[PDB]
Amino acid sequence: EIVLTQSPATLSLSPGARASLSCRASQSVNNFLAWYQQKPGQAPRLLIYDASKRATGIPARFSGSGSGTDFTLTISSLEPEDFAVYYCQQRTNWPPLTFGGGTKVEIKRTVAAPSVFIFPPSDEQLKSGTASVVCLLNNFYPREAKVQWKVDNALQSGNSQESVTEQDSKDSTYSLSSTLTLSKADYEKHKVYACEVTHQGLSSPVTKSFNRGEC
Amino acid sequence: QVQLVQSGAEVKKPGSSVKVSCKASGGTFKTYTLTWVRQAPGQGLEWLGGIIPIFDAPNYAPKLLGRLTITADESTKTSYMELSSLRSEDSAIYYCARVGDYGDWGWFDLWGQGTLVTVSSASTKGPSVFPLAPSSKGTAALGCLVKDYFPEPVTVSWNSGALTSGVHTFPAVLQSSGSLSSVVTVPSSSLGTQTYICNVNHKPSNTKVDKKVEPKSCD
Repeated sequence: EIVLTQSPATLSLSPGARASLSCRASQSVNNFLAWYQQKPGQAPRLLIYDASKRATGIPARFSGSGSGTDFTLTISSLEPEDFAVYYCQQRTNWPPLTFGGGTKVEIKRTVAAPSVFIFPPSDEQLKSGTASVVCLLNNFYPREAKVQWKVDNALQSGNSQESVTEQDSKDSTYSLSSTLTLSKADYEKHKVYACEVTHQGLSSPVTKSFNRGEC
Repeated sequence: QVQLVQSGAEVKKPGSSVKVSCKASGGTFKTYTLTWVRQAPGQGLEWLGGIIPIFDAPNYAPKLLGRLTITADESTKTSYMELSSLRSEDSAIYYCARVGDYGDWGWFDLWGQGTLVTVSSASTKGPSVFPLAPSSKGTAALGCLVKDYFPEPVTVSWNSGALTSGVHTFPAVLQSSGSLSSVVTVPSSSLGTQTYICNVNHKPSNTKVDKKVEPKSCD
């Protein structure tokens, strides 16, 4: 079939800067190519059709170009609203009318190290049979961050779930929670519980930890 | 003026069928120009099906394997999307839309509001909220853990709204069976003085758990 490739998947740009977004087609779609914008919480919005034509009511800072196989969406100067996800779509008479995987445009800011907190499971929860251990990384940039859970110095794998906030509107940072869930029986079999955070703003991994049962 | 109104959210067991509707309010266009698209949580858009102008009947995404049907009722300006034999993967937001050059200044671009369809062999359940006590061991962090729930929109407030600065409420995760957490940053000095309380206002289960968070002590 016809495959559309959007590389890079994340563009990190300063407010005000020029944004160039690429779309590559597995075979020639001529000029039958559309661009959409999608902001959080909303249906997508059509920006460009026939590779280079601006859709009605779309501001002049958006423009499309290319034909055949390679395509560019350009935003000549990002406004705050322009930091969202962009998708291309092939518009031929050959279904399916595939979308590319999307490119997210994010604010590029200076590196900011995470603050790390670890929360032991509550006594409330332990009465219920499960132990949740929460590790929090607060207000960091960039988004890439590795948290490795260690239980009595043993690396925990396939055992926790991460979750990440959208880029904050005030200071353009991210926050992340990692949650290790053991059953209460399994929890009481061990003593030292630790999450270990590596990030570009840290010269060395940060480790937060507690011994089960201590204040 | 012209709008596309879609059916409300649906929860469906695996192997069953769902039928989502899309009604065009204004306008005088043909209902069969309506296309369906979907977006799984945190994923891109996927084209489901619709009528390419050179043909007379809908084409569908081949990976669906024939489980999808799109039907237009001209009488009522309603397009129906029916997806049978629901897989876990079909859980997504489903969008009805009219995009293209059909014959009125530029391309038409009109989208429905979306319809969340959730598929799983799970069943509904209200959540209990466990405190995340600030360590007594500057800036302190404290929070509320909201675990083992189903019906999606679990709203969280802090201090009944009087606290908003520094709050982070994380997007939910799905465990191998069955969680959300919310945290807030505070000055260490306010601990004990200012009383922090989180408000989970789970609207489907009729759950109104208002949990207070305090620092944990010894013996």
